[PDB]
Amino acid sequence: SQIRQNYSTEVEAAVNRLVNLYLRASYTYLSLGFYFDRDDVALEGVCHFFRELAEEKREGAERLLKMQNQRGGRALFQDLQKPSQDEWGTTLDAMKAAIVLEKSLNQALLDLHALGSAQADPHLCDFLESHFLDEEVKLIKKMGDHLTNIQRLVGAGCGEYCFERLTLKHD
Amino acid sequence: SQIRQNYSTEVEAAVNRLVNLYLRASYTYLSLGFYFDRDDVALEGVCHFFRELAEEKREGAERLLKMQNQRGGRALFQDLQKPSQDEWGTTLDAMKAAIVLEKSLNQALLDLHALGSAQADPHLCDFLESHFLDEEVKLIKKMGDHLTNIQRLVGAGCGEYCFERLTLKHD
Amino acid sequence: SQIRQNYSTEVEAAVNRLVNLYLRASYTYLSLGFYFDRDDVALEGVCHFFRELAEEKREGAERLLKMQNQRGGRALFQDLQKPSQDEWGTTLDAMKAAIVLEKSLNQALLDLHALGSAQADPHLCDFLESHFLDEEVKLIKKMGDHLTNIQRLVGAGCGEYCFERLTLKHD
Amino acid sequence: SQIRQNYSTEVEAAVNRLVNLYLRASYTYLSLGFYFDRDDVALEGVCHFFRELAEEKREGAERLLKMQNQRGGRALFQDLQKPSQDEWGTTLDAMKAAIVLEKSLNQALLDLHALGSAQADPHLCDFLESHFLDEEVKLIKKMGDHLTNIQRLVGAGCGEYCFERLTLKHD
Amino acid sequence: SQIRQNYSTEVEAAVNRLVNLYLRASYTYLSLGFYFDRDDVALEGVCHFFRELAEEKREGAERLLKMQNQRGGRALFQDLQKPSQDEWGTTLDAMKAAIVLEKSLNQALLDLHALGSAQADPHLCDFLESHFLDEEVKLIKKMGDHLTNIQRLVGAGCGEYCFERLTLKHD
Ligand SMILES: [Cl-]
Ligand SMILES: [Cl-]
Ligand SMILES: [Cl-]
Ligand SMILES: [Cl-]
Ligand SMILES: [Cl-]
Repeated sequence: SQIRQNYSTEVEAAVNRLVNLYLRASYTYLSLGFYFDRDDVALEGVCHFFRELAEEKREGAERLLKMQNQRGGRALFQDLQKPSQDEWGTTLDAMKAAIVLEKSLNQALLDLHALGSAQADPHLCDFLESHFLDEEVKLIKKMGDHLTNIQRLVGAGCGEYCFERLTLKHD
Repeated sequence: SQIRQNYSTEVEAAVNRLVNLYLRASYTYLSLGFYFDRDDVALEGVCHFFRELAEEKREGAERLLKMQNQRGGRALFQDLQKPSQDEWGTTLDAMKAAIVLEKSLNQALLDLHALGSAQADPHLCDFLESHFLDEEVKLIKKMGDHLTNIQRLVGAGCGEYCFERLTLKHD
Repeated sequence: SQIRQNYSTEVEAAVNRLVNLYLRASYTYLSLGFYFDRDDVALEGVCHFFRELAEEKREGAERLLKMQNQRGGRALFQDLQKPSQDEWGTTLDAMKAAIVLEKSLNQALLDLHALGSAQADPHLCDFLESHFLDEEVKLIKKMGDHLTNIQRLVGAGCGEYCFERLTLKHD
Repeated sequence: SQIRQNYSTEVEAAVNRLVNLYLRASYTYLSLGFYFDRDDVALEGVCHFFRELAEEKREGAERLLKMQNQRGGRALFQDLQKPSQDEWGTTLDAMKAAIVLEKSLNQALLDLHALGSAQADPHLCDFLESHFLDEEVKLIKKMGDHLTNIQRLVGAGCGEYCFERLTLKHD
Repeated sequence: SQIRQNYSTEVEAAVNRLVNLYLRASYTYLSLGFYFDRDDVALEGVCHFFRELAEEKREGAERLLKMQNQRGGRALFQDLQKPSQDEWGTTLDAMKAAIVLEKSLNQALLDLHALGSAQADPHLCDFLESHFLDEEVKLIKKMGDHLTNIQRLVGAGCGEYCFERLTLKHD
């Protein structure tokens, strides 16, 4: 206001839309987590994996909102749509839906970076580089690793997984 | 006697019957535990799960007996029937019998709560709320989680369980 | 006022009356305690037992007054009548008067609980369940235990008491 | 089964009967303990003495059941009869009933030892020698010491007890 | 010699034969252990299980030899036959051979106990009771537990084992 400098209306609006997308993603992971806590599903480590991602996505939204105020833009909140499913199937189904969700967030980050670069907004571009882009690359790599392991188990694959788990040193 | 106040004969008798039910349940879990210690059954974690429940059910009976004396009622003991089976089958069979047993205890708790509420006995009602009702809900949820996991193993289910156990973080 | 919600005028008034009853009980225990400190009575453990109950009853009144303000009611104080006796007799006499007093408090608590339940005031009902009803049951049980022991001493009773005290392990 | 060696059917059955006797004794001590917790009885050290014996007798039953499985026999549970009394009288009455109960357990242990010796089962005989026979001799000696002291108090006896308790060094 | 008392020539000779049997058993477990260390067998936990039993059997022989000298008998050593097999098959085969071996040791212990009892040699009988008979019962029970678990794995059995291992608390 008194502080705003080199901060376009286009970036301000796109940051508000990205907050909605991150809060939507948090809501989707809340739903995924409670589905795996059902007594007829009962996969605690899958519950915990998704409930932690709910926290991460809400914290990403909060960092964007902090940045919006640091730049002198104004936070505007919209309705948050419910998640796409009420029940999430198997661990494989859920992990495939999570990779699709993370791809969509990553594309929105890349699109906002491109808008910042077009607007000659290096603070915005560095903010996304430093706090979001590598977090998404690392998370998508982990989900792809998980998908391969789940697929080799729900199809000699059982054997190779167990050897790697129970004989070889790993984190 | 000198102390009894707002404590109906109906509640006193129903507490003595519930002590018998809890001691019966303890006896049933003692039997379940030693069956899984047989050399031809030999599932130590299943033995330990049921022997711990024997302890919990006897401690529930002792808390009811303490409360009976705190209210000025008189403990009356009856014969304790032996458990329904001498041999308990598979872990799945045993877990299904345990859920049936816990449902029966929970219904007896709910029936005693309803009698206390009809008798306008808020101490009795709070005693059951505070020390029994949530213990039963949590235990039945755990047994239902176990049942789902055993069923997915003794039927891609083997795979999904092992992934959750050996890759994902859990308690 | 700005905060009051689901808090009936009937409960508000009954809480003010119960504060008077608890402060009256505190006054009665103050008197009991100083009577047992007289040089011609001189039972220090009896003095200390009643002076501690004076503190407990004043703290009960203060918790009710805190709750009255938490709900948006208004504390109203009335005159406090002096205790029923100036001299309290023997330890047996005093313990019998204390059980009568505690019965009267317990009945007033049960009556207020019944009014809260009729008014559909679950906060009030839980407040009494959580902070008062079991405190009274435990205290009345202790006083009844003491009465039995005093009676077996001021009447083979002397023998059985001393054996339990001096040979057997107790708190 | 796969493990059973030198373990007669006669010993197996007699061990199951002795488990019933020990669980019956535990039940009797549970009843004794809660009777001395009544507000009209109110002898805490007597309550604690019997509640500890309930624990000891159930632990004896559990050690027999463990041994039954170590030898390849099969645990078989029967109905547990209620204790012989609902009310237990004075401390003297209760201690006399406890000595009768312990004599009956000791005789059953001695009878099982004799059967093991006749069957040339030295593991069984040593098991009873090492874990049961001296526990019973020591407990019966303690109960006899208590009986003499209670008798000298509920009959110069009061004097001699108090001197021993209050002047002379003892555990 | 100067010390020998109540120690029959029959017991002395039978102790020397039992030393040979224990050293033979140690040799058999040495062979079992190195077979499971072969690169074409490669079951480290099975190797370690049998190499520890080699140590236990040699220590049993040494305790018998110490006792022979404590009683004034004279240790006499004989040739030690090689183990019955050069290759030991699967873990199941090996565990079945180990139970047969332990049964044979247990029978030799029971036969020596019977000879000591016939010779009225209570030191010998207690020595075997205290240091050997329960060690054998516990080891045979463990081997029977292992056999049942191996059989349920090399035949829903895979499932029940994994649940007990990976969900339930065990030592
Ligand atoms: Cl929607
Ligand atoms: Cl029955
Ligand atoms: Cl007055
Ligand atoms: Cl009976
Ligand atoms: Cl040979």
